[PDB]
Amino acid sequence: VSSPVHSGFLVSFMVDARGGSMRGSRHHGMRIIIPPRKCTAPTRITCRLVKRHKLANPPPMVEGEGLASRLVEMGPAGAQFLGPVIVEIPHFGSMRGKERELIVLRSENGETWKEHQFDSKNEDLSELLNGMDEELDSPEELGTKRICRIITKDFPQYFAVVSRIKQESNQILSSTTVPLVQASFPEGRIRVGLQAQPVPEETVKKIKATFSPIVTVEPRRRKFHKPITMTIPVPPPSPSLRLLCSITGGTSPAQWEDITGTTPLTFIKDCVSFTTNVSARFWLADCHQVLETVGLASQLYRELICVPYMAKFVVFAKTSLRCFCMTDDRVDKTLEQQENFEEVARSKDIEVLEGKPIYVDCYGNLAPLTQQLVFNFYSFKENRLPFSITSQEPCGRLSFLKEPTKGLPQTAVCNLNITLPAHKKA
Amino acid sequence: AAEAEAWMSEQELYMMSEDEQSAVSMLKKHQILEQAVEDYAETVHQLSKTSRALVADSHPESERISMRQSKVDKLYAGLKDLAEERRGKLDERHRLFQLNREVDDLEQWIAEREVVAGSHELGQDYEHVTMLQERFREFARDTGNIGQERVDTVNNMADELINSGHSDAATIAEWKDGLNEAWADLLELIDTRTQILAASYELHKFYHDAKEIFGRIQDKHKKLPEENTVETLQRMHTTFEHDIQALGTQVRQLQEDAARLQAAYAGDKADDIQKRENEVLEAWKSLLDACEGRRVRLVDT
Repeated sequence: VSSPVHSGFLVSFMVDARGGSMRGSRHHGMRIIIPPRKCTAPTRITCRLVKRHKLANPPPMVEGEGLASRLVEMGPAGAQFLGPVIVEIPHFGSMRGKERELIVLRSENGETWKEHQFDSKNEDLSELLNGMDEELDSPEELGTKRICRIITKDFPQYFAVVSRIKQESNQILSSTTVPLVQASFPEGRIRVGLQAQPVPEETVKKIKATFSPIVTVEPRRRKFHKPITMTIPVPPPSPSLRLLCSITGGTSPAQWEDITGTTPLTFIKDCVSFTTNVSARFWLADCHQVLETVGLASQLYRELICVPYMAKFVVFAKTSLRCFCMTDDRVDKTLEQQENFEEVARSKDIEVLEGKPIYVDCYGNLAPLTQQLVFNFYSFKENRLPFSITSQEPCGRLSFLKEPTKGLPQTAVCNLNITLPAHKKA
Repeated sequence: AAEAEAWMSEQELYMMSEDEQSAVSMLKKHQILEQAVEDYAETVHQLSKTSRALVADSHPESERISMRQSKVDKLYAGLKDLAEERRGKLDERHRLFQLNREVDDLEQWIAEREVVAGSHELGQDYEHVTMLQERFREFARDTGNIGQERVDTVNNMADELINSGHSDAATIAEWKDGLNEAWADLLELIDTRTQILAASYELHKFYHDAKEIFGRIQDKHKKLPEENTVETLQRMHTTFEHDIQALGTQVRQLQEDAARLQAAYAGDKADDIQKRENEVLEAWKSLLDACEGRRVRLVDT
């Protein structure tokens, strides 16, 4: 005779046993589903994204990791549900097609962080014939929609969505991203994982030397009982081959040194097999000038650690032009709607790099008075670009590219066609 | 006059440079320099008149003089213009900082009231939750009134700065979003606290009502043994039958409450509600047996 509820919430809402499918009206895509007969008392559930202040000791991300979404505050600090409940949070972290993964971190109190594991998943039973139902179409549908689903029997204080290079792990290992990567440790007890990083030729050329996939074992700086055999692909040639290694632990930034002397570099069919008693980052660098490698590697490593973010480009205008690159930022920005701008150009989501500047070019329309102009993309920040701006059509097309050049053409990241309003002369 | 150019250049250096207390003094100093610039204006007007020296028609440096006096005029007029340009920029900083204090004051206020509504104090007994609910409802009424006065005031104040054309009004608007977000977070928190109280009061009423009905049902059962036939028959039909009809309506009404509440809870809390409701029903039925024999009912109902 009674039915579960379904409504939109900014940050908090009340839910009883009857049920609750709640869409976050603030942050689109943020959904929490409480099945029926799941929570026992009437309870105030809060799902908040932290921006007012910086939390003490935020989640411990190693080098190259980065937060997919912001940090989420749960309402009841240690709420317990008999059945499982669903918390869906939109992120803006680009996965580069199975190259990257998402680890789910939780803080119980706010001091320490650990990983959230869920026992199993059975969508029909967990829903418990919920009227709203509509668990998003498929895991692939989640991937295309950039929605992170967390299934849980109890809320912690803080949840964290983290983007990292995918790690292959078990309780004789090999990468599921690059095939010819293998670590041979005699079997027989704890869990360890291995991550293999891809390297692109174009990005390498931007900053003489060739490089292999960065092979990494997640529990770094650990001495195994016996040495472990490592098999790594051979970078193409440009003794020229060299092996780089980094033992910096945890969050600490990596330090690279050349270990060619301490490493018997056996060869097995376009590979390098060798032994090591210590767990650390390993890299092959093939270039004839031996002394240069480490420094040049550092120039690449700093570039590689940068994390990708599916950003949208937006162009406002007023008779003058504002260019935003945004991820979860409030669309129809309040400053513009106040200052009488208009949303002349939107974009599809295109992968861009945080901390890396993106250059703006205009083709077929007016140019700024100005010395070219640029801005960087900082994730979860509002990146604002102001603009000081024949007689047939006002149409113009502007492009956004990571590289500055006119010597050769560089493929663009975004390409927005735009059209002015011509209300009054400016 | 030759030194005056250097003297003006010194002011030119001071005027070009980059909390509320710093800005308020900043502008305090700058106002004095503008008054000092007016003093130079008195020097420039006479100096220009003296430099002219047209009647004498002397020509030793007349071409040079006509340029030095003109440069002095350009030097002073540009300097005065620069004094005004900074004055506006400094005033913007003071106005910007002055408003920021209020936004933070309002933001602190919401943190305070948020704490009040954060308080998830369920209540010791029914007599308590009634005070909680009838107090909190007044606190929400007041907050909702005065809070909106201030947020409207700060938005009016912030709208004036951005509408005024502030050189810093990108973080003014960022602040506006931040405040209005947090305000609409408090109202929303307030509401879910109001709801949570209503739910507690509804359960507390059921538990308190259960004690009273169970007491009344069994208490009226004790009166039955005490309980000629013409007098008793009239006494039962006239008063006793109406008494139970009233008592039964209360039991059924209590039963309705049990069910309404039963939707919203589950598990141990639901079980205890069923235990008390079953407790009332068992006592109620127990009275119905003992009472059945000596009972007069009208044909109609």
